[PDB]
Amino acid sequence: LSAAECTLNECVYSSDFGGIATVKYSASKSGKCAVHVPSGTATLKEAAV
Amino acid sequence: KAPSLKFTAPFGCEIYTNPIRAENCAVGSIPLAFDIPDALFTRVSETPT
Repeated sequence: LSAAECTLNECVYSSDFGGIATVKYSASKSGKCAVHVPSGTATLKEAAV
Repeated sequence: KAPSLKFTAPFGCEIYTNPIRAENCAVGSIPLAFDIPDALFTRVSETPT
């Protein structure tokens, strides 16, 4: 990627996956790869987008 | 016969007959209690923003 920006649409600290973050990116190649959070701050739903 | 309560009533009431009742007396205020179930609360991202 290059020049990617993350905004939080929904944010509710519920027990399920209750938060929506829409990452506005600009990619050189169009292909799937993996997202991850290193901390224990958030737990992502899917492994790749 | 001093005139009826239809013409002399304070706050602009409207006295009627077959049940003895007054109408539309603009006085006081009605409080309200809403016990709303949790199903009606739609999430944020299902509405425009």
